[PDB]
Amino acid sequence: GIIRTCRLGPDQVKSMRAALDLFGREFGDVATYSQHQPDSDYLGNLLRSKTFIALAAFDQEAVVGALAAYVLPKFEQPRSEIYIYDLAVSGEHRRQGIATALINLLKHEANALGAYVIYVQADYGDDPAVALYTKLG
Amino acid sequence: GIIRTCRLGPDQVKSMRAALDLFGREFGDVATYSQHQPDSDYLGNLLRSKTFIALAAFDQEAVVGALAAYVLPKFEQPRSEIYIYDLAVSGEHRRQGIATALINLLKHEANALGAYVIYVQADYGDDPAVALYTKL
Ligand SMILES: CC(C)(COP(=O)(O)OP(=O)(O)OC[C@H]1O[C@@H](n2cnc3c(N)ncnc32)[C@H](O)[C@@H]1OP(=O)(O)O)[C@@H](O)C(=O)NCCC(=O)NCCS
Ligand SMILES: CC(C)(COP(=O)(O)OP(=O)(O)OC[C@H]1O[C@@H](n2cnc3c(N)ncnc32)[C@H](O)[C@@H]1OP(=O)(O)O)[C@@H](O)C(=O)NCCC(=O)NCCS
Repeated sequence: GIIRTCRLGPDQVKSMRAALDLFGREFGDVATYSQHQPDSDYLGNLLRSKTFIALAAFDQEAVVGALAAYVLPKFEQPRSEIYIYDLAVSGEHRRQGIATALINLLKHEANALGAYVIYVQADYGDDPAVALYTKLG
Repeated sequence: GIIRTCRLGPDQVKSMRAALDLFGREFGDVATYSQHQPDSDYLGNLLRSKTFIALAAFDQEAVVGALAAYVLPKFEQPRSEIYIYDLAVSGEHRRQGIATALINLLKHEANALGAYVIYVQADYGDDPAVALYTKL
C-alpha cells in the first residue's frame, strides 16, 4: 500500500484543506471542517508558525490521516508542551498504524522543537463542553 | 481594600514573575514556578505575543491573583478558542471575587480578540498526566 507522512508547510495549503475534509468526515461534522475553512493567507500563516503543527498521511497521494497539534510556549519555565488537538484516520484505513505513524513523526517534530511533553485526546469524542487530554510524553 | 486587575504587557515582566511566584505557592510547587523562570527576553516576548494572556490582580500593589491563558488560532475555521491554563488566588484572599474578577477581565480580552469560547483547566489539581478542560 505504502503510506507516506510529512509535516505540512505553507506551501501545502491544499493538503491542509484535504486534511480538514478528512477531519469533517471522520468526526461526523462535515460542515464544521469543510464549509467554513479560513482563507489561504490565514492557513499559510498558521502553517508558517512554529507553535502549530499539521501532519498528514498519504495513500496514493490522497490524505488518509491527519494530525493537528499546538505547541504551548510555557510561562513558568523556558520549555514547551505539545497538545494534539485533532487526530483522525480514514475509515477505510483504520488499524493500519497510520495514527501511530503520524504520532511518531510528531515526536520527531517535538524533539527538534524541544518540547518536553505531548498530550493526546482521552477521547470519547462526544465531548461537547469537555476536553480531556492524557500525557503521551 | 480594593483589588485592581489588568493584563500584563512586555513592560511588566516583574509582575509576571510575581504572578509566577504566586502560582508556585498556591499550587504547592514553588521550584517549578519560581526556580526556573525564563529570562526577561523570553517573558518579554511571550507577553508581547497575541496568543498568550497573563492577567494579574493586585492588593496594595502586590500580586494576589493571576491567570495565564493561551489563545488557539483555530485550523478548521478562522476562529479562536481560549484555554485558561493556570488560575490561582492568594490563599489569604480567597472568596473575595478575585478569580471571578480575573475571569471577567479575561472575557473582556477574549471579546476584543474575537474568541468565541473559553475553557478552564479541570481542577482536582492533582491531575499529573491528565489535563482536563471544561467550557466556561
Ligand atoms: C483513533 C484513530 C485516530 C486511530 O487511527 P489508526 O490509524 O487506526 O490507529 P493505529 O492503527 O495507528 O493504531 C491503533 C491501535 O493499534 C496499535 N498498533 C499500531 N501499530 C501496531 C502494530 N504494528 N502491531 C500491533 N499493534 C499496533 C496502536 O498502539 C493502537 O492501540 P491503542 O488505540 O489501544 O493505543 C482512528 O480510529 C480515528 O480516526 N477515529 C475517529 C477520530 C477519533 O476518535 N480521534 C481521536 C484520536 S486520540
Ligand atoms: C479556584 C480559585 C481560583 C477561586 O478563588 P476565588 O478568587 O476565591 O474565587 P471567587 O471568589 O472569584 O469565586 C468564589 C466561588 O465562585 C465559583 N465561581 C465563580 N465563577 C465561576 C465560574 N465561571 N465557573 C465555576 N465556578 C465559578 C468558584 O468556584 C468559587 O468556589 P470555590 O471557592 O468553592 O472554588 C482559588 O480557590 C484558588 O486559587 N485555588 C487553588 C488553585 C486552583 O484550584 N486553580 C484552578 C482554577 S479553575
